[PDB]
Amino acid sequence: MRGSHHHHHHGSAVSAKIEIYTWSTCPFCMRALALLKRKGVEFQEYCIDGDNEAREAMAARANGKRSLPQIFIDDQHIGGCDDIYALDGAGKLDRLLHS
Repeated sequence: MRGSHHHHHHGSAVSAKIEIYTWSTCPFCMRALALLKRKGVEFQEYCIDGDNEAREAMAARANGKRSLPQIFIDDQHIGGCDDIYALDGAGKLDRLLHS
């Protein structure tokens, strides 16, 4: 396989699992999406507009919270828009993303 390949016992390649539950038109969700997009990271958005079943699935993972958005990185609950911005302002978010 021609190319410039990195080796460090990675095995099968996998990357940060980044998830965000949103309503598309929530201004807090929009602000959080903008931050993740500006980082350039690959991520999954669960847009749950009008979907109560999905909100209950979200609350089950997010400490019972139904507020939006809810963000997870590598299966760890990070919190909402304020939480991710606070992490970035503290110089801690890139390391979680990771780098």
